[PDB]
Order: sequence, then C-alpha cells, then structure tokens
Amino acid sequence: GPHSLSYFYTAVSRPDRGDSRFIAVGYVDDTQFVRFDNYAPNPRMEPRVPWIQQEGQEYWDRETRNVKETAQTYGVGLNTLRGYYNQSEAGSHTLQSMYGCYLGPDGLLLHGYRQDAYDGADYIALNEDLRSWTAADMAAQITKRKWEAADEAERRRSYLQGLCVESLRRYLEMGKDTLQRAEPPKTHVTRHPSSDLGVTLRCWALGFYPKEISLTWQREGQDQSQDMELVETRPSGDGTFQKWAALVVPPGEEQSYTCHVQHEGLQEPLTLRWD
Amino acid sequence: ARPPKVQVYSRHPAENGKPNYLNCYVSGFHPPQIEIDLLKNGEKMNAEQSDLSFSKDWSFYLLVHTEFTPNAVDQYSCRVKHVTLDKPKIVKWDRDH
Amino acid sequence: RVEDVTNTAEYW
Repeated sequence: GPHSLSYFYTAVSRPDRGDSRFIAVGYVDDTQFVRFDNYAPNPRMEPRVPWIQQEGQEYWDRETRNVKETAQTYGVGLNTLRGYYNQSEAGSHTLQSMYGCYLGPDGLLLHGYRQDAYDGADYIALNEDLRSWTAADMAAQITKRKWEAADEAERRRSYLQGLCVESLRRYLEMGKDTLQRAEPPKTHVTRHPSSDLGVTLRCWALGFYPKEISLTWQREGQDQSQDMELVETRPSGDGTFQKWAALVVPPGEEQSYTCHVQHEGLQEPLTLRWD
Repeated sequence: ARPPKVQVYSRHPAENGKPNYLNCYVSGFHPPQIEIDLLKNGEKMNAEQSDLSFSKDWSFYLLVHTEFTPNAVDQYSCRVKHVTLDKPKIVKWDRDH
Repeated sequence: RVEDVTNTAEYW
C-alpha cells in the first residue's frame, strides 16, 4: 500500500496544579521515528530511530518549537472541552489527536486525515475532502462552527498537501533500507497435545512489517475455523511484529486443518499445515 | 473504563540458555494511567517502556521490553495495574502460549 | 519539517 506519515498527540489534564501532560509520537507507516514529552526537564523533540538522526539541529529546534506551541494549545483545549461538557476541575480528562498523510503515485497527497477524541471517544474528524468536518456530538458542533468560520480545514489542507507529503518523501528517502521494504512473516505451525482427545495447533507469523496481516484457519468447510484463539498483533521489539492463531482439533485429524496467512510482504496468500 | 489486554512473549522462539528479548505488550486500555512491570521470579526487571501511543479506536498501547535468557526453571511474568482492575493482573510468560 | 502547526485552535 501507499506509505504514510502520521502524528499522535495525547494530552492529559491534571487535577493537581492546572497544567497538562502532552506526549507526541511520529510514525512513518508503522515505524516510530520521533517523540516528545513535556514531563521532561526542558522538553525537546527526540529521535527514536537511527535514520531520523540525519536531520540537523535546526530541524530539532523547529520541531521542538512547534510541538511546544501545540502542547500549549492542547492544554487550553482541555479546559475548553471541560467547559463544553460541564465538568469540574476535580477529574483528569484526555484529549487525543491523530493526523497524517499518505503518499500518492504522482508524488502528491493520496489522502489525509485529522481526528480528535475527548476521553477516548470520537469528537471531531476532518472529512475525506479535507474541506469539511464531521462532529461526533453536540459539543463538537460548537468546535465545528468555530472551525468553519475561521477555515481550519484550509490549514489542515495546506499542511497535508505540502509539508506533510514533502517531509514523508524526504523520510522515505532517508530510511530507505528499513522503511521501504516490507518483510514477510516467517511462519510455522506448532502442536501441543493437551486437552482430552484434543490437540492445539498454533500458526505463528513472526518478524513481519508492516503490522497489518491476516491469519485464519480452515478445515473441510468454507468458513474460517472459529475455533480461533487469535491474539492482537504485537511488536517484536525490533521494528517487526508477530501474531498467532490457535485452535483445538481432535487427535486424529491434524492434516484436515490449514493455516492461511496474508501479508503485503507476500505476493500470494501463504498456506501451511502441521507437517 | 476500558480494560487492558496483556501479552507476555519472547521476540524469538524460546531456547534454553540463549539470549532473547522479553516483551510485555499492553493494549486497548483507557485512561492512559497504567503500571507495567516485567518480573523475573517476582522481582522487578529493569526494562524500557515505549512512548505512549494509541490505536484507531483511541485505546492506548505500551510495550515493556528487556533482554533475558530463558531456562527451564526461571519463571517470567508481567504485572499490570490500571484503574479498571480491582487487583493487579499478572500474566505469566509461556514459551508456547 | 514534519509537524503540523496546531495553534489552530482555541477553537476546541
């Protein structure tokens, strides 16, 4: 699929002394490359992968400035929405944002997004056309009228159409050897006879990138064996991810079940079994 | 109040007496306040915590990872405490799950 | 050169 550059912002209000904790992470697809935390002593934007350290100190100064100002803005937005929802100052509340841009075939913006949530549920999202807003509730309609009046949609559009895609191109060039190759999952099926007349088969896919993957089981019928103990996709810790799907089959019919794997690192769906 | 899902696993297939990487991945929780510790036989290991991020559903995820060297005796687990859990959630490491 | 300037608020 098309490459992506995105930014995730988490702002948490504190009851204790009126400020707010702001944490920002930056991703080039499924690889984190920057971070920021104003809990730190004299906070700065910090590198989190080797390649991004090819950027000079002017870049780091700028980024630091931009995220500090954004942090102040989210600090005031916390109070604003607290007023919108008629909530007191005793409790802690969260304001989250995720925005970003995908890189198109012509070298320009394929699509972009900017979504904001309050306390973990949709608040306001920028529509696909990048010229309108979808408000998730009544309080978000106030925000949306404010944003239509002063045309924040054009600011989001100017960012995602210029700065975002250009920076994403420069990044994909910088991290050429790691960001641009999708490594396929190394797959294998293990067997664990445990339950009475029941034997667990587990299909493992390890060490793949990007994170999206499909792991299903199949027996004599057509549907995915919903004899599926499927875990959430998890980071390996070195940039890749892993996953597995397990089920319990009678001791006799191990060869009647096949694990199907699908991942963009493979040109075709993979099929494997307990050998 | 959304409860966290906790997975304890090695980066590579576990072999006795060989270096590997222990991971505790905690996902799907909200609010973001959480305590996550990796434990080798009940003692806190010195491990790194990832930077706070979240998924499309706005639920948060964190990764507490370190090095380890598994054998047949040492038990490994992950202790996670979140406002949604009455008692701490301890998930034991199993090389097969 | 990555981040968006979100001072575009006081608005939310």
